[PDB]
Amino acid sequence: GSKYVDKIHIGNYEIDAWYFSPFPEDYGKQPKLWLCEYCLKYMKYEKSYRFHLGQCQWRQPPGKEIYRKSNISVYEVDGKDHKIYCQNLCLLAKLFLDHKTLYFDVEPFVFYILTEVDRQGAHIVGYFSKEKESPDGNNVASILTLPPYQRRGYGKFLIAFSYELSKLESTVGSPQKPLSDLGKLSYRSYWSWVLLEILRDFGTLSIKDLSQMTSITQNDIISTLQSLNMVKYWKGQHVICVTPKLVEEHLKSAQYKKPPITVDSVCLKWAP
Ligand SMILES: [Cl-]
Ligand SMILES: [Cl-]
Ligand code: NA
Ligand code: NA
Ligand SMILES: [Zn+2]
Repeated sequence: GSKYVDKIHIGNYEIDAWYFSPFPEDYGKQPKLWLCEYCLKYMKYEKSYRFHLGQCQWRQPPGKEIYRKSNISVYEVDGKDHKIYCQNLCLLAKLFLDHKTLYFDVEPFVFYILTEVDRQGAHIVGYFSKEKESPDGNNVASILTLPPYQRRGYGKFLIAFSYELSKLESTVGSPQKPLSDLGKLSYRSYWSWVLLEILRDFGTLSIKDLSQMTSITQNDIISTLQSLNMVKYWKGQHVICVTPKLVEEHLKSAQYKKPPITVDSVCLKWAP
């Protein structure tokens, strides 16, 4: 019986762990792990953390700042160019994801770090990772908002951002399964809101059209429309069955209302 990491201190926050994460044994044995909020170095003792805070020069994530809108910034970090950082980030994320798979061999991934910026620097709020090439068309590998930031719109921002990447690449995608319970709700909310706003405005459109407009897969569009009861089935084909008033009725609900923070595509500066 060797103790696991059960508590971290990061920035001004203390956060209890939700799941096993494979930090080295000597690190799990300690009462609390201490993480630099910028370089994500993990440390055993308050004294080595205090020393690091006074020495570390990083005040943002590494990689490229590919989105900036007011005090929200997203940083793109290649797992091959910044392997230790990405390894730390994965260890941190495994404390709050049950089924996240890889931690150490991060070269196949790009990581998108969501930050909230103030005078002291750019503070990590959440992330998603993404396979550089995905056979099964997963535009998200793992995705996480850190607990003290959850249920405030940051998770839907991440989801939206991942689809804006997909729209840029002219592809559709879907997050890797399994999702967390919070993950399923956040995706169902985002999918529903995106589709309802399109159907509210819009010439008529097919399932394949909505897929082309949103980068949401047809299967994810279909299952969203079924849960909203806005699709008919006619001899093996799903057909959109939109009553223009029930669309409005759905948009006044809390589960499918607009997310408070939205990705302004103009502020996204990206390319292959
Ligand atoms: Cl907590
Ligand atoms: Cl959210
Ligand atoms: Na933070
Ligand atoms: Na989007
Ligand atoms: Zn540091």
